[PDB]
Amino acid sequence: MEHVAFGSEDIENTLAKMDDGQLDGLAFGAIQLDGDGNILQYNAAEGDITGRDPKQVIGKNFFKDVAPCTDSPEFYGKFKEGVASGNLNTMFEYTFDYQMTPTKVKVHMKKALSGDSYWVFVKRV
Repeated sequence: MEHVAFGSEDIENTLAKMDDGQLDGLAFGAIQLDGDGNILQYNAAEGDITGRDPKQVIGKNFFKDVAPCTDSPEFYGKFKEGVASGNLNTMFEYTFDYQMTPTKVKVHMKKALSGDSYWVFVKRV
């Protein structure tokens, strides 16, 4: 298990060093997303939380294909402002309900160190 805390101010430097099986060590959900919303990385914890198979969802689009309930102004809309402005750090609660038992989570979107990448982190509430 890799010792990083959900919500750490410097999270993005830390994860920068982390490869896929290292990201599978985290204590929480972790998705890395391009500027358009396509899934580049996806850890086991998010698999555990949502039912999804990590390796299959890489390549698909989070908002269009994977998770339509986040296609809304309260979530996607947040993401799209971020990417456009070139900065995103926000935290909120939300309920994922698509093709699953509804699960309330805490959600943290934050811009990765790397060029045009963006992090989506998640844990149960």
